[PDB]
Amino acid sequence: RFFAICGLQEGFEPFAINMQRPVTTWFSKSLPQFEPVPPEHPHYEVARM
Amino acid sequence: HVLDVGFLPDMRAAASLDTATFSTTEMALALNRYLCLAVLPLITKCAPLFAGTEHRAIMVDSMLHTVYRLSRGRSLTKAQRDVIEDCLMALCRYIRPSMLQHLLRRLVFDVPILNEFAKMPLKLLTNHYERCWKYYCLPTGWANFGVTSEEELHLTRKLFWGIFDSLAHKK
Amino acid sequence: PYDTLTAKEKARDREKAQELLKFLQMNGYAVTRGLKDMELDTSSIEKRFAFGFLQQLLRWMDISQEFIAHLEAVVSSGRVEKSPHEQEIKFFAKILLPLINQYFTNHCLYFLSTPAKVLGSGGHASNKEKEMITSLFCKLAALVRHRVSLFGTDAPAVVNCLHILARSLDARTVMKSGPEIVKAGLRSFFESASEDIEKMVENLRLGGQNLTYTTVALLPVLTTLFQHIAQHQFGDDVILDDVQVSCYRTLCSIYSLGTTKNTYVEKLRPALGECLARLAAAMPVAFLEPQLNEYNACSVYTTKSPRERAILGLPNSVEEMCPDIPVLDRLMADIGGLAESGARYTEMPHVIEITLPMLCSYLPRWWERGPEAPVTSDHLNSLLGNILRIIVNNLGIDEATWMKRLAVFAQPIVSRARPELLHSHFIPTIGRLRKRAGKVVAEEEQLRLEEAEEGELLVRDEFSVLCRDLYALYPLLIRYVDNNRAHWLTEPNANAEELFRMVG
Repeated sequence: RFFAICGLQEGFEPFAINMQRPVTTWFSKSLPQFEPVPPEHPHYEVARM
Repeated sequence: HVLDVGFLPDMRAAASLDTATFSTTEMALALNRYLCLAVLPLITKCAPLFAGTEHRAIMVDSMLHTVYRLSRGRSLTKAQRDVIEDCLMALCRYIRPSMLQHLLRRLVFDVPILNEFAKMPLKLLTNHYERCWKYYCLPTGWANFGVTSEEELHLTRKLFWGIFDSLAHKK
Repeated sequence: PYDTLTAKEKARDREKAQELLKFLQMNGYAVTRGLKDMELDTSSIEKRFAFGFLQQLLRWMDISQEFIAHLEAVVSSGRVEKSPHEQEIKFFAKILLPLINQYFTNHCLYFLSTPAKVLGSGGHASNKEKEMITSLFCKLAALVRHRVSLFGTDAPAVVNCLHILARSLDARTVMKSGPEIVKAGLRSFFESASEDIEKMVENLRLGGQNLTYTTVALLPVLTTLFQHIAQHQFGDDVILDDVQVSCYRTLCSIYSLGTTKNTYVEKLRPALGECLARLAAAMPVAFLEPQLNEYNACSVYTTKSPRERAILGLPNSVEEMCPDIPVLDRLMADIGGLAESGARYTEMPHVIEITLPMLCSYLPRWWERGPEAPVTSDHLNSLLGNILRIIVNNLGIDEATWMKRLAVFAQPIVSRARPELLHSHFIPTIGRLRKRAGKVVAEEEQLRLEEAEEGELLVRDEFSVLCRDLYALYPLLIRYVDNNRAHWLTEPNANAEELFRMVG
């Protein structure tokens, strides 16, 4: 609906101008999963003894 | 270091006219107090030394022992450089130095009080600051200040020009 | 202090109170002291950080205005020795005039905001505060009067106060109930001001210096009062209070000022024109369209009753009350004839500084807000072409310095599509401007490379004229080229290309 009123007059290009395959996206899922504790975490320090 | 020097002045170096013999601490004030003015490290948190701050404030307002304007000139600038650095950390430690200013609105020694009570709100404007009962008693301090400045021996154009309080942060 | 004690002391007091409360449960131990009502005194309505001080300062000038009355007699014929009895309030007024300046310069948002629509962080003001603000405006009328040199050289300071005070009004809730007479009192002060200017033109016709108060105190503050009521788009309470009859009297008198011509009225016209533009948008009655008065629903005739209009001394022909205010169609033909003739600067005509700024701020208030809108949209585009025609017609004047005022006034007029306007006015004038620009630089470029000091100062004056013209035409089009840039890019236009080359 645009890139004619603005955009192309300046030096710019569409994000996926040359892409035969449509861009696949990654989103945030609200499923609570189990993942290993990250090192240097601000809290919850774990030390193996 | 500041914790140790905090108790060095014992009640404004005992400002009451008791001895007046060893005033060398006032002479040494030009070297120890000047060091604190070169840094502003007490900004973040963990400042339980408000007693030392009150002692420094009362030292400026009480110099009966070997009074000297030139020697005390550093102390006047010492308070100004400290209030502009850190604030909004407490309320009791601020009302007490201003309690004399709130009660005595015509004292000639209130100059170190009125500038600190005005510069600090100017640099804050209640932004990232939480009000308390201290904010409730500030209109009373301004109400008596205006009447005293007008009715009680209307001040000269020089000193009254510095009495131009902000009185901001309405509600 | 009693308000910020330590945690240990507070805990002891709470423990003592709880322990005492347990012991008084038996034998019916209870002490009660106090006599007050919680209906009103319990809430913060007793003192909202300023309530306890408003009448403290309102009565402060009440006695101050009483003392300066003696000072007025002191400066009238002497024999009072300046009355030094109460100079404490005089010195206080000198030190509190900044307080009544910086207070509302940043807290005005709280005053204007209605409780139903919050503007900012805190804007929920009580109705009493809004009513009390009007009293300050009412007290402001007595603050300064025809005697302006009585208090000394504080006039620029005090006039700044009413400027902020006029911008801290409501005019909606205060007119619903309470003492609405104070607002009419301010209008009655304008009626007194209306009598002042009506006397001023009488001195002007005679061809004095006793009425310089109006142009320095009220005229600067009357303008912003009408701008504030127009910026807020409040609408009524300017004619529903039956005070616009004084506004009508000013319109006729100020127009009789325009039809006159003398060297004395030189600096009054730019100030009078600005107020007229402010009053034009403020008036909710079409002063230039008597025919639309049938579907008025807001005119003075249909306020209460035709009898209520004849008691004050005005016939039923309210639309014909103005003696010199023709229908806007005649005015459009009047300016159009002037545009066709191509008149010179303020030498021959004087219409530019009096009345064309008036309907310039009046037409937008009704062209796309009244009938035939979601009255004359085409005439609005026609006026924009006409007003731009009188600027190019005056190119070449060494000293006119009224282009800059005109361009700012016609800023909202540019909101007209008018596709043919680009080829009608903008292109021919910018073409003439380009030729003028090229001629002067050609007179400077080759001449410098062809005594030297004689011609060095010659080009300075010519370039100043071009810059004044350039800064008078560009603001008119800078708000037009971006409006239609989207349309010009989607559909290429040959004429739009020519404008780019001329400006380029």
